[PDB]
Amino acid sequence: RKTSSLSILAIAGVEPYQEKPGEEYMNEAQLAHFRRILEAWRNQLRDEVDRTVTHMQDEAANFPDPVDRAAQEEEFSLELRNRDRERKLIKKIEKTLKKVEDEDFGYCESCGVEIGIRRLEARPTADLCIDCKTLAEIREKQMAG
Ligand SMILES: [Zn+2]
Repeated sequence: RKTSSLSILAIAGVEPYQEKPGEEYMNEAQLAHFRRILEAWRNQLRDEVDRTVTHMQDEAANFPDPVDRAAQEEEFSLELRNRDRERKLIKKIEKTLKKVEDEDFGYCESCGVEIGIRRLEARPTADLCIDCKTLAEIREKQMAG
């Protein structure tokens, strides 16, 4: 959804959180907010995966013209790859929803630091503060290659 604020908040019927003066970070009202966002996002992804699978099955049923056989296969692979990515995202959201249920949502998993509210509104599935997240990515390239 073409919105300045991630189509994610759009995906959910959510409006950017109006943080009050002295509110503690992840209080009941705040996590209820992010729980809703995560759930809405997850449900949307699930519907996309279903539509994809259905399209893929329609493709398996309808035979293309010799000319469009390479084009169908190309698009089919894209659907497949994409589909599998969404399933991963959905599992991540589910994991995040348990952090909410467990009241352990909103902080960096490496260092105890709180992850931004606006940052969580961008990727509510965030596991690391930007620093630890980045450092991890760097270690990756080095411990790997
Ligand atoms: Zn950290």
